[PDB]
Amino acid sequence: SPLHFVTLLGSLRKASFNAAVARALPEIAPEGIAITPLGSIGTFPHYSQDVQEEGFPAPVLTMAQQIATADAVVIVTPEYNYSVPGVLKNAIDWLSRVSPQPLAGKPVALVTASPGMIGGARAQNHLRQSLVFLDAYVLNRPEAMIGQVTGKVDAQTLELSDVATREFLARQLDALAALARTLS
Amino acid sequence: SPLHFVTLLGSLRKASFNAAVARALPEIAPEGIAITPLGSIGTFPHYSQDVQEEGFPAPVLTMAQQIATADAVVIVTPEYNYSVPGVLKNAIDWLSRVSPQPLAGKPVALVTASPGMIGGARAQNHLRQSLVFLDAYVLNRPEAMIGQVTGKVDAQTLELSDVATREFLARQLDALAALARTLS
Amino acid sequence: SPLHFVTLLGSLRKASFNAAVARALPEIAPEGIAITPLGSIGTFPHYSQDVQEEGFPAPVLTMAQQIATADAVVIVTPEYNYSVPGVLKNAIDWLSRVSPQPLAGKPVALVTASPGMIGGARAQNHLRQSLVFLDAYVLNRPEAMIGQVTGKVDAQTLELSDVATREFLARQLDALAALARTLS
Amino acid sequence: SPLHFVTLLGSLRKASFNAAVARALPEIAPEGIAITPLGSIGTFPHYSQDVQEEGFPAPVLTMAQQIATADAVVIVTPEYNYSVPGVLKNAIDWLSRVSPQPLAGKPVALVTASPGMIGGARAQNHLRQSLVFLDAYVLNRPEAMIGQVTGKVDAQTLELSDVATREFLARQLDALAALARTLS
Amino acid sequence: SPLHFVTLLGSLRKASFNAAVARALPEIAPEGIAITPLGSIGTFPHYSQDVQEEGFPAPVLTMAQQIATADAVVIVTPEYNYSVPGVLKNAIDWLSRVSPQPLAGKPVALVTASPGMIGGARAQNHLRQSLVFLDAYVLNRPEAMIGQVTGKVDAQTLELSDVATREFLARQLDALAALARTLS
Amino acid sequence: SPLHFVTLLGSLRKASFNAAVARALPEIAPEGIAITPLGSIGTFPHYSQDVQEEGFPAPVLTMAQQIATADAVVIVTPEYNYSVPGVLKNAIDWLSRVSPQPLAGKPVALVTASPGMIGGARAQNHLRQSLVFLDAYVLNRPEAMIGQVTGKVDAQTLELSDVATREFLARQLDALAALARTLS
Amino acid sequence: SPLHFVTLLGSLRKASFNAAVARALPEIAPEGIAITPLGSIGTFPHYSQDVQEEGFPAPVLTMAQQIATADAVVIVTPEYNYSVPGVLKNAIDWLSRVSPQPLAGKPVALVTASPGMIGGARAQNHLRQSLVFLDAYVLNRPEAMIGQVTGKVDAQTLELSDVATREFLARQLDALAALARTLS
Amino acid sequence: SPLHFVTLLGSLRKASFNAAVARALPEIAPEGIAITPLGSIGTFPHYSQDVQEEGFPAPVLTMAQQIATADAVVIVTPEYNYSVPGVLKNAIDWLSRVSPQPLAGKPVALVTASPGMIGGARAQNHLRQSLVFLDAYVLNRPEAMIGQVTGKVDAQTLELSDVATREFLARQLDALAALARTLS
Ligand SMILES: Cc1cc2nc3c(=O)[nH]c(=O)nc-3n(C[C@H](O)[C@H](O)[C@H](O)COP(=O)(O)O)c2cc1C
Ligand SMILES: Cc1cc2nc3c(=O)[nH]c(=O)nc-3n(C[C@H](O)[C@H](O)[C@H](O)COP(=O)(O)O)c2cc1C
Ligand SMILES: Cc1cc2nc3c(=O)[nH]c(=O)nc-3n(C[C@H](O)[C@H](O)[C@H](O)COP(=O)(O)O)c2cc1C
Repeated sequence: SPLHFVTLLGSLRKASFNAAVARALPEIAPEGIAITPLGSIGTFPHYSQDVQEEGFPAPVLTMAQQIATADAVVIVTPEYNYSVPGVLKNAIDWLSRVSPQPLAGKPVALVTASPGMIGGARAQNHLRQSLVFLDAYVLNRPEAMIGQVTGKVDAQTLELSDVATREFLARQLDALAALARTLS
Repeated sequence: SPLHFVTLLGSLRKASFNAAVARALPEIAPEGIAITPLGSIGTFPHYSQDVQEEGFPAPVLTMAQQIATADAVVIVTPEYNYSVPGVLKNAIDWLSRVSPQPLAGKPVALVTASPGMIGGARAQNHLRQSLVFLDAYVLNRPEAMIGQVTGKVDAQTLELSDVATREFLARQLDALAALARTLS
Repeated sequence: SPLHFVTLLGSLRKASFNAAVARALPEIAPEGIAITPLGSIGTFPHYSQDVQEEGFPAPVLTMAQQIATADAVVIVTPEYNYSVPGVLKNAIDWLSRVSPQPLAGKPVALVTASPGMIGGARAQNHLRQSLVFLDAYVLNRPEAMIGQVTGKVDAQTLELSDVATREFLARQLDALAALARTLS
Repeated sequence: SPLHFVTLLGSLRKASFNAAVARALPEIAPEGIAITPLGSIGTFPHYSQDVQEEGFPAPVLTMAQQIATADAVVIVTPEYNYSVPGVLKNAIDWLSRVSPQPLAGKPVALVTASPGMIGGARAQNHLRQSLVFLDAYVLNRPEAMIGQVTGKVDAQTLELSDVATREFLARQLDALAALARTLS
Repeated sequence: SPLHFVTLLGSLRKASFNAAVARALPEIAPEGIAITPLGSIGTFPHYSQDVQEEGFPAPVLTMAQQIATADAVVIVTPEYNYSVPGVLKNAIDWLSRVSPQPLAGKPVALVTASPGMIGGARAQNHLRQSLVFLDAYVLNRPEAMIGQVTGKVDAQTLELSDVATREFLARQLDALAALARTLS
Repeated sequence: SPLHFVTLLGSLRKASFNAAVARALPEIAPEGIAITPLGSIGTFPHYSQDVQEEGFPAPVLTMAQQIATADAVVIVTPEYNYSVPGVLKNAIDWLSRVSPQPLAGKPVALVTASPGMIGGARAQNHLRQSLVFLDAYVLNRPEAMIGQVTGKVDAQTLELSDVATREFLARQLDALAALARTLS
Repeated sequence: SPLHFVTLLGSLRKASFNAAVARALPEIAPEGIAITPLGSIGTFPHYSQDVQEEGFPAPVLTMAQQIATADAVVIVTPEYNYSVPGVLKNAIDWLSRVSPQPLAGKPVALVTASPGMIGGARAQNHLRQSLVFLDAYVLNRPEAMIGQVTGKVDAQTLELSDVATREFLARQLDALAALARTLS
Repeated sequence: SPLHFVTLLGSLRKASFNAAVARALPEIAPEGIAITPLGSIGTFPHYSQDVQEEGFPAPVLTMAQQIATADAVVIVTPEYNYSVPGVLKNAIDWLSRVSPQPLAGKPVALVTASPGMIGGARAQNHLRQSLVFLDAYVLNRPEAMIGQVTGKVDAQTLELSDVATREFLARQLDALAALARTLS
């Protein structure tokens, strides 16, 4: 029984280090697991109940259904101002309003990449808190906070080059897989 | 010593209860305090370093300047998914990248309104964490979590009518003024 | 498959509302679930590595083993100063140092009873954060924050009397059972 | 303008790295600032309202009075299980019940030391949350999380020798002094 | 005519302030100047003529070659015991024995970061003395001694944040480029 | 009082002229002075605070204790690139980090041998500067700079034969003894 | 037992900060120590061996004798062009040619004052090197480099007013006293 | 394109070996290079800011102008007390205060003569440190330390006779020429 994971990306910039990490996941994916990226969160309008009343934005409904059929979600995001990027939270806000809400019962792993050293622990904390409210099953272990990322992805070639980082992400995907199969 | 406060609104919908509360603040304001609304957070694009490199969106600079010259800020916002609305966080994210950063040293009070009963305590917690990182001085007391907001503003007429709520908010404004004058 | 749950109590006072709730759990327990109380957290000394080196206090080892053999744990606790009571956190600190650590992989539900309206949301938040680190599986839903408890447990008789509350707790226990069996 | 700060220590063990940091603060203190240690939190019994009715434990009243008369408090603590040590929280719980409550309006700085890399960020977050409730004024910047403390204090001799750490802490103490003088 | 500078780092610890400064140089570099880090000095064995007779260690030849193709070298190092760190001096010792010797005629700028007020000036003195022997052309002005570095790079995030320091360094790089072009 | 001197050797090579000088010292030594070599500096790893975090290398602690218990130290070293060899400096860097630091108050004599004519005068200068920081008492006179050392030790037999040098070294050892007894 | 210290001043201008420091020494002097100024270095002619043949200049023989009979010398001097002022070096040059040479075996403490931040570290270094040649015993610790001296002396009123500076110089004088007596 | 060099003499005595070396330079000078002596440093008064305020001494202004107009400077000096003669340093001190300062950007070569074996290496070191501060471009190679000078200049006739030394000095002037033209 092959697993299907989808990735949600929390940064919009082209040279995003988190995007590099996200793009690496399908090549890193251990046997039995296929991984594909979701559409951009940049296509969502700002959440507004008035907009919702008129109808859900198409990219929102598309993403929700993509999450619904997936075996798990991997969220890869930077940390802004000791919390989750507003753009990413905005995507979560829209998704949370869909019926049925696609994150309920969904296995989720969190990954954060940062040039520094804390590696996004606070964004992950806040993100987990929302995901508990949405009844998601967020992987406890191993925690994926990737520090000093600037020297772990190669400039010009966009790709995550750190071999140690790649192996770590593979172990996290395996644990996420185990969680998904346990909950099924 | 006359103070000028500005208000930041965390909801975009026309019938927003938090908008109703924000509009009451300038009439409610104790003497010696004038209060004006900031522009809408809905005019901001999603944060992206690429957009920033090209130049700060005009509404971002306008808001940063109004905050810089104000003596204090009142943030009035709902709670989405046990945290701050993505849209509001996105505005904070944009403001945080301005030089000089307008919230540094700024006295701030938080107000949350909810139809529910917790009344937005969780959004205020996460907001406070971000504001500390941005070196703002956020009012400790009194805390303003307005629950059961449905019966405190009259529908059709948009306005906050509950006299006890008004009197409480005036008193929070007093504490904010006192905090501002202490730090000056 | 009959399940056995144990209860961990976060308040030391005799007239504790949280104690009333904890005592109600074994009679409330649905068919197939038996519930027994752990020893008091008041018998633990303050955590100290110096004390630990000399040897683990007996009640710590006794509690750890009762948790290890249990199918799930229910923590019933008040909220002090927007967080977990120090005494309860102290018990968790001791448990976390036992090998093997008894909360790893353990299903846990959180319950808070309070005179207020927030009903211990902040304590449960902080507690969840610690339990995540300890690799516990904490029930997402339903959340058990019992507000206005003064009229829900009767004075003179010490016991939880509100029938609606009892029925709620039964359903939470049912959800905890389902989580435990899913993870088994 | 001579200031007096008191230090509250969150670890009980003899060889505590945080104790080593706390002992260094008075010699590190910039001109105009004297710093003295509070009594041990290990002398407090577990918080219980039943005990409180009988009377506040003497060491609790002694510490509350030293805090009340101090110009500021520096809390130095490790992080246990992604939060504040139970014993330390227990001390805060006791202090919070004294009248008048000694931390209200008190300038406070936080210091955490850890063998890891995070250096106690999570403990400081939870501590800040409690301190808001108690109306303390906790220093926003600079934040003192001392990671890899093992190579910063020399074993066998108990003392903080790392010159970079000392300079950082002195600058934090300068900022606390400024906060204290501003609020006075 | 685009220039390529390489950086030589004199400290081995991960949380090194000098490394933080070294990492900032390529983003700081004015247009027409690209800056890349050399390999670690930690891979060199201790210098020994006996080892040399057997053959030059690979990382030595690799570094010498990278220096050779570079238009200039920036040496970024702390000061140990009023002088140059032995590990760095050891790398210079190895390089000085390569034929042809890569630093002869090479433009060199020196940068030192330190907690003190001296800012690593003594290390720069001794370093200059060795470089004269190696016939390097070391920039006279501006001299870059970054004192009180603890308040100039952010703890937790590894990054050089002091804006005045960054511009000062950009100015040194301009002066280094000018020196290089004069000799070219 | 049979004084005990220890010798620290700055060259790692088998045929070292400085090693030849160091080995000559105990036979040159007047009655009442025993001279023994310290362990090799080649056994030290490169200094790193990260390595220190995990623990001081055993040979570092051994050398520190032997220096600490010795009545005086004789440092015998070549000069590399107008300064002290990196390997030797690396050993000093490690010793300086030991508590208590073994060179404090320690009588020290410097001996340098070189094929050239300067005879290691520049190395002694830099070494003295470090030794000032480490609070050592280094012998002013007589200064032992052995130039043209190739013709002062006989090939094939490794031994220091130049009668003028031996007599000179003997007088230096006497002065070192006199200094040691004076400081007692 | 009574000590007599003499001060040698390295600056000739009336509003000299070092002159201010020099005048403070006899009142700052701890008990058992009297401090008197030497004559001015400005009365010495430029050194010349031809002039020396005719006879040593009178102020030189006078200074040499005052130093010889003194228990220790305190040299207070600015730093010129990263080194010792030529005038002061000239006075040293003259003293060095006297028989017997007055600085041999003499305890010396160095003090430098500067409006800047380095505070004369480079001058003290060069001075030390010369004094080694002259067999002086120069105090290793504490080092007295007084930076930002402009606010440490009150202008127009001539005298050193910074209390922290006075106490520090007092401590150096104590160490100089201890050094002299050990060597006795 | 003919170059003009000026010579600065560091000894005042009639029979100075360094003077003999200085006088030989114009005859040794290769075609395309003419060399003239500066005025004597003995005509300078001791540096004093009080004197400077009244006006720069005539010889200072004269020497500054000749250095400013020269293509390079050759400094010929003995070494006193392991450093530069005070009188020479005094001339430099005076020059350093003129605007514009004449040594800035000036190519400089150093020549030292001594009867010993070190050959003035220490004076050249210290001289270089000051000249770097004054932004001079000091020749790295070849280095001219004329040791064993007594038999290299003949008494009775005042002249520098050592043919190898003369050739060495000729090569240095060419290197000095090449340096000057590179910087032009
Ligand atoms: C508005 C904003 C807020 C940020 N806040 C933090 C923060 O709190 N902690 C941190 O380590 N980095 C913070 N960063 C830096 C990001 O971690 C860094 O820019 C990262 O590379 C962004 O992720 P990306 O490369 O995938 O776009 C912030 C950046 C921005 C633009
Ligand atoms: C990298 C290196 C740098 C050196 N630098 C100098 C120097 O600056 N001055 C000098 O007189 N000799 C210098 N030497 C020569 C050494 O003094 C010579 O190799 C001596 O024999 C080394 O001491 P040893 O025989 O005990 O190994 C240098 C040698 C090496 C390998
Ligand atoms: C020729 C000259 C060179 C100087 N060089 C330096 C220097 O290298 N570094 C420094 O910090 N100050 C330098 N100074 C400034 C002195 O510190 C200044 O004279 C100071 O006021 C101390 O001298 P005073 O005792 O006369 O006050 C120099 C001043 C002069 C006149």
